[PDB]
Amino acid sequence: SGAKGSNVNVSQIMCLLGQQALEGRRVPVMVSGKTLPSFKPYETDAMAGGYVKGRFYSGIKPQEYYFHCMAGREGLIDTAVKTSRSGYLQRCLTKQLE
Amino acid sequence: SEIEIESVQDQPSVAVGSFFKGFRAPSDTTFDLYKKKKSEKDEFVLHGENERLEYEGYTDSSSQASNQYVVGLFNPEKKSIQLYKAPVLVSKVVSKSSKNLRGPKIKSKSDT
Amino acid sequence: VRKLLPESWGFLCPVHTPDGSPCGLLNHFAHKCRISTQQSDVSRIPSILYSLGVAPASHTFAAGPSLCCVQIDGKIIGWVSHEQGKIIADTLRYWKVEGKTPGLPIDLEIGYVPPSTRGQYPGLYLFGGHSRMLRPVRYLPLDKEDIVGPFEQVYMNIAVTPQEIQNNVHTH
Amino acid sequence: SVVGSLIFCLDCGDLLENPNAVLGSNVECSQCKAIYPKSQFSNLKVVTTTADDAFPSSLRAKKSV
Amino acid sequence: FSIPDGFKKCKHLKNFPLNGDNKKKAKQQQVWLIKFPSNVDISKLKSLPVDFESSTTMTIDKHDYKIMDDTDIESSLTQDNLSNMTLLVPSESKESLKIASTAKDNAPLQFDKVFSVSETAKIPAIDYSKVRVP
Amino acid sequence: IVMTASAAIKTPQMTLPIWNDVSDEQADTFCKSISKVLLSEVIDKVIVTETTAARSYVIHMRFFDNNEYSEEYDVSKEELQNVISNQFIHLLEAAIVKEIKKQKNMNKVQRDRQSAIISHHRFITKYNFDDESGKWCEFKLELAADTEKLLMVNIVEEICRKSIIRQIPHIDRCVHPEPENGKRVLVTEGVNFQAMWDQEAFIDVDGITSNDVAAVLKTYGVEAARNTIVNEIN
Amino acid sequence: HYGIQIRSVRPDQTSQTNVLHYLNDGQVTFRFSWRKNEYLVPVVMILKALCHTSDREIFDGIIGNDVKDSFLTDRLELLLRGFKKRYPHLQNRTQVLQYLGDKFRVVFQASPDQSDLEVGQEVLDRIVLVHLGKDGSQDKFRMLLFMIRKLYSLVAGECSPDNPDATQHQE
RNA sequence: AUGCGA
Ligand SMILES: [Zn+2]
Repeated sequence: SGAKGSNVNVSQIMCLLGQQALEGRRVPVMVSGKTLPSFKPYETDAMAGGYVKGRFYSGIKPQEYYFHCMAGREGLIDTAVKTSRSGYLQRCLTKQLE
Repeated sequence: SEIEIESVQDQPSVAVGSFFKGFRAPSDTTFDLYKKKKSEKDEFVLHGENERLEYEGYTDSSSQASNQYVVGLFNPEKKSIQLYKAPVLVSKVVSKSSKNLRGPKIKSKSDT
Repeated sequence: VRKLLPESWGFLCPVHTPDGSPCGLLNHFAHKCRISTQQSDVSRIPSILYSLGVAPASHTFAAGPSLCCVQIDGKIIGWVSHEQGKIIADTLRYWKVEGKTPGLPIDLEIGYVPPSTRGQYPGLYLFGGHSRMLRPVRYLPLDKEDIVGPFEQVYMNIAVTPQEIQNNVHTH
Repeated sequence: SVVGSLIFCLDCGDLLENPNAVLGSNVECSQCKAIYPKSQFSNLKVVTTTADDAFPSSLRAKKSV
Repeated sequence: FSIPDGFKKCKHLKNFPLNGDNKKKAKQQQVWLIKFPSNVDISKLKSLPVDFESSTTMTIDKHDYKIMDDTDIESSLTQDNLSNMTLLVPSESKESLKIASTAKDNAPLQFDKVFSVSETAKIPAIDYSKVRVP
Repeated sequence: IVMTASAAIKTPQMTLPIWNDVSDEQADTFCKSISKVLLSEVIDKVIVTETTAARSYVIHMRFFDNNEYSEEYDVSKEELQNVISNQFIHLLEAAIVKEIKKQKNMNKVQRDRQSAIISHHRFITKYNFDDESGKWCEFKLELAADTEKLLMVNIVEEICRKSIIRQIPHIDRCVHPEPENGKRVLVTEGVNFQAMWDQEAFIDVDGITSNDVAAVLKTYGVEAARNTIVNEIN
Repeated sequence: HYGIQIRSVRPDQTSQTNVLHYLNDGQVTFRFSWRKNEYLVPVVMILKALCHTSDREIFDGIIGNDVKDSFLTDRLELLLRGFKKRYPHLQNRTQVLQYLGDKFRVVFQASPDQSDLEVGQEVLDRIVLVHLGKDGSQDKFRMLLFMIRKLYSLVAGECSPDNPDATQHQE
């Protein structure tokens, strides 16, 4: 109905979170070539890239909780800075066209 | 296939000296050896002089205490080593020109 | 600076972070994290290293990314092969978990840096000094607790649970 | 001693003044008195090269397959 | 000079039989430099597994050792005089050391073989079947 | 756009409509044919042997194969001759002059070229070129003791990326994006209308468009920049 | 852009940040801070200041067995020869110390009491790698050479630079 | 400003 939510949320509870991304791309990797202590250098597993197969209904493995924390934070960061760069967007031309 | 040990020399005879890459010294340069009998162990210091410079070397006691150097001479035909305990001495060379200095200041006062 | 890095695993909390300006700035320690407040027995570590085959820097006379530099608290003590880098790191961890070498405090962090194409400059940087952040993990070969810091962690394979311990990979 | 394009004082180890800035042969040491170009010279040459980094290109990638 | 009162004059040196079995480039003799932890008493040895080339493991009272052998540092087929690891040879208790040579060529020589005793350690393997219980 | 009206877009682009008759292969030829080509882009290796009793710099630049850069940049070894002998050398030799200021086989026709370039350039002494392909260009440079020391490799690096085999001013690369929901076009990453004016036989010039407001204002005038603003923001 | 940063902290936990800079000219300059104002010195001066040594000992200290780095051979020749250019008169370490004492005597507040040798040496002892402590001057020499080698390895790009903001590199 | 609600 679109009361709240999207089919994305329904899949995130009932299916999977999937691949987390940052700034437009996959999980950060250490200079050693490891994306988490638990991963051997260059682990080619999708999970090692951040693809979360676990879902909120059945939980997520800890490596995936560590990645979903990345996505949730960097989202909240962008959320807190976009509004600071949008005030100047409003005022800069609002003075002009007033 | 293992090499046998023929003889060991345990008393001071041979020494080892660290220098700059290129060290050659006069055809006659002489090396003054010194000895320390610390408690029960010996620490060694070398000192020599030449016509212009003077070379002085000493042992790194904390690496000396944790590692000990041995040198041997092997003959393949006699299969035999003459073992020699040798101190490694880190040598530096100062010259007579390296012994000149200025006043303790440049003679300044307030205004300067 | 605010980006949560994977290095923080075990040291900073992935969820304890305020929301607003401080987000990412006000980190929070893990509930199992400890901070070194002293330094110890660093004086005896050179002796054991010398026993292990580290050439003393006066004698080594070599330097480069081509060789492993063993340093203790920022006191450069020697150079060895990178292979000896790994041998020292692992045998060091064995003598760390052992109890017969009192010149070797449990809380020493064994920074091994393997040789790597355009990687971090190699070396074996040990640290025992103050302010190290330290966290326990279980060392499997001696089945006993071992203290690891964030520097050495970078190159360490720590399984998150016993069933995911990968053969020849996870050491803790 | 001469190494590469460096020439060190053989007696003292000082990187003595370049045979190019000498009128005699023996580059004399500023710490020692040794002769030099009086004694020849370390036909100073170096095979210097590019780091294989200055020149990114698809063709560099064509060197990779 | 004879500084740091903590020092003594020398009184005892030993002649080096450099040429009692030398022949110019004919005797393949060697001089070695070996590093020994202070913990071992070298003089109480009897043979030396340096011939193992690489597998120079050695076991002295159940203590495990490895003798790292290097052909570089001095026997390098690459550079002229890579070593300041100077050999200083005496003659008599009343004479000062001399720079090694094999004739009077002002020639610093090199160590044919350099060895290093490193104390080995068990570092036992992980019992995977016991640890990775699900 | 709105806040700074910056005359320097970060990614200034010019869209080029290609005639219905323009084949996809012709279009790919044009995409390669317009993109800038630096001398660096063809360079494989540069060896500088500084031997000091003039100061000798034997610079041997062993390039790729003639066919390699001929198939990446559609250029010849002769064009390499002209660029090196006229541009590259002149700029490198001038940069060497700048560094000094900071301090203070072999045929007759080839011999005539080498002598002529010496006659055109004050520092150069020899010239050996791989005339069989262009695989390398070696030239000996001799300098007085008074020249002291420079990092010639670094000088070379800087000069390689400042020499162009082919450069359309301000224009870097022409790409072949997939045509979609509209005419086939090629999007270049640079803006130079005047140069496409020569390409009229492939581009209905009346249909060139760009993200660069200022360039439109200078060329196509105030109303076109106006329409570009409303389109770009849209 | 390249540079090395070591944060030397004395036993008492007081800190002193020391930076090495690679100039485009091959010159390396050392940054430090005194009376919380910053001061720059050529590194070859602090080297000749730590221990009496030969030029071959410093050269051997940096490149060593690495005799094949034409890149490093030439940059390091620029460094040492360049020092020989600037200071032909600093012939021995003591004189160098006199130069440092003379140039910092106004600010190290040691005057009417200390000689330029004392002021200079006290500066070394109070600034350069204080984590190594007093009389670590051969050891401080070795460490400073290690930083020069790491700096040139960074310059070539044979090693990555680290991230100050990684928890990995922090206390 | 430190921290914080939104
Ligand atoms: Zn000299």
